[PDB]
Amino acid sequence: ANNLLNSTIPISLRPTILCPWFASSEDLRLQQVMHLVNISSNTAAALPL
Amino acid sequence: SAVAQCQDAGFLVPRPLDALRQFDVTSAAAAEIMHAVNDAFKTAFDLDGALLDGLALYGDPRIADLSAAYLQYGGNVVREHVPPGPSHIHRTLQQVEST
Amino acid sequence: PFTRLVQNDVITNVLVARVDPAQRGDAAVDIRATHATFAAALPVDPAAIV
Amino acid sequence: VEALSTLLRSVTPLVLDPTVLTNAITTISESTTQTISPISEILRLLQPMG
Amino acid sequence: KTVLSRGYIDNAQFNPLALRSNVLLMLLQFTLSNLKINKSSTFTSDVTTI
Amino acid sequence: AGPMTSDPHSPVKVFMALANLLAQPEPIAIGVPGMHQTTPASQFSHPGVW
Amino acid sequence: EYSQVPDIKDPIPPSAWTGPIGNVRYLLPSVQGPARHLYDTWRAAARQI
Amino acid sequence: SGSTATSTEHTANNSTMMEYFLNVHAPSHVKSASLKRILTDMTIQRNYV
Amino acid sequence: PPNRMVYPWPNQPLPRLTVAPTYDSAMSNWISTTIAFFIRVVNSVNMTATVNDLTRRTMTGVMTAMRQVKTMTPFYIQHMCPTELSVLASVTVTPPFQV
Amino acid sequence: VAMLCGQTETNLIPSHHYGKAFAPLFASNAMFTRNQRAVITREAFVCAR
Repeated sequence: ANNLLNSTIPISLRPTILCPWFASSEDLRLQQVMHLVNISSNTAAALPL
Repeated sequence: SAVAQCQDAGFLVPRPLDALRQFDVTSAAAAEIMHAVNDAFKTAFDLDGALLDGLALYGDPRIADLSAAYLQYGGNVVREHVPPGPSHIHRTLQQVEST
Repeated sequence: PFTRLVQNDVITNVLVARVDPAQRGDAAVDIRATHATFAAALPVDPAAIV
Repeated sequence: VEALSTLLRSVTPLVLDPTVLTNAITTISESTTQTISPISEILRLLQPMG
Repeated sequence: KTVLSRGYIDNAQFNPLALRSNVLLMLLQFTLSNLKINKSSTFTSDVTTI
Repeated sequence: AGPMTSDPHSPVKVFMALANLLAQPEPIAIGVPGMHQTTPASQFSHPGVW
Repeated sequence: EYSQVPDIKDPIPPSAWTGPIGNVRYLLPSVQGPARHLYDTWRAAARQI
Repeated sequence: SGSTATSTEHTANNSTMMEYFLNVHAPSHVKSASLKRILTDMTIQRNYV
Repeated sequence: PPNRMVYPWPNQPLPRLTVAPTYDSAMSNWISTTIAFFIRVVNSVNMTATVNDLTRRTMTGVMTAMRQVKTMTPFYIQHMCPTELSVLASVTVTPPFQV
Repeated sequence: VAMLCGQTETNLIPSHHYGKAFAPLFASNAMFTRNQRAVITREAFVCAR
């Protein structure tokens, strides 16, 4: 958010949390390319974006 | 990996099962294998949208590889490559095959 | 990249390839002959922009 | 020529199917009143000849 | 009989020439079917003689 | 409205738009043969025709 | 007047449609001919709308 | 088709089929070379209403 | 000469149907070079009178798509068709007539 | 079109397919009748000349 909506967390024990929510850029780069492969390269692809 | 192993020395993958016979290596077989894998993943993880599709658009997964580039009127090219990162399941599968 | 008035730097094509050209032996060929091309354009109106 | 051609078609393992070709092309073209003359020949090509 | 078998071999047969592919695909399903987490459960002491 | 668009050829199109109106009193040279100062400005869509 | 129904000399085969979207079916890309032309034209106009 | 509100749909389909006939079906099917020569270079926007 | 037949294309024995013979055939070379040539044709400066940028890319995309799609026809011509012609000529009632 | 769409079958064994397809071709006797007719042609030609 470009440092807008600054927020922070409390400071206490969080024993058993797990948040598998992330990936490397290569994953993102790969997915982006894959996304570009599964479209008709005419205007039909661009317009929704 | 799966498509390569059915081929003879395709890409640069390990081949633990190479002792087993595999006569047909036609592009049709490769497409069928890729569809099988694509369906398997969609089932296992309950995916919804298109996944791994479009690679068979030209109908020969045996040489499937991703790359992007743009060209300038001066004749210069960029030719950016997009290789996959390291994977866990792939390494796991090798142990299964070896076992 | 946004090029500006540099004739030699005008980007004519954005390309993507589904297969490795080296396997096909296309290693020495024009890039346009080996990669797919995007083609989409939107006809905006100057009056609204102004 | 006719007899030989019939024999060849009856004996070869080759299969002619313009499916993948149509799919690939249709990802680019569209049969609309605009951009029809540029692609008219392509439509003639892909027309089912029987 | 995952692949290369359906319309080609009898129900009672198996395709000896496509063995490596079918074996590989079977192992793949084996792998996917086990992608889980070994969650814990209730432990108790044993008060019996055993 | 020229700069607001992403088309690389927009500056030339802008320049030729005025050049069309001034073809009578103020002539200039057009490089590639077959193109004249009264050619519709929107046709200048190639880096080699600047 | 209303007892007339048109006679089509080459009906669209049932295998030319995709799976249903609740009521409608999209046209397979592999299908060509005048129907394809009609489909694209209306689709393009729908996009503009 | 009780009033002018129907003219739009029928006129649209009318134009579409005619255009496909002129540009695709007829050249692929007609025999006279002279007819092909004159049938080409013809479009609805300046040859049909 | 007797027991001989001429052929417009080069011919070779039937190899394993792997990737390399799929794309190395002379006919495939003819197709690849030809489409490559027409691509720089349509992109030539002279086409500007009709071909705007959008059309230029559109035509380019069509040609490259035609070039990329897999086809076994060239392989069949170079490695399988001569076999079929050879056997058929031995049984047709009218022997081949060639120059 | 034929040059560009060259699909092949899935389980293609050239030896099996060719042998299966060529076997009926040798059930004919036209090959021999051809020879006989040619021989008669020769004798007819020589005597006529």
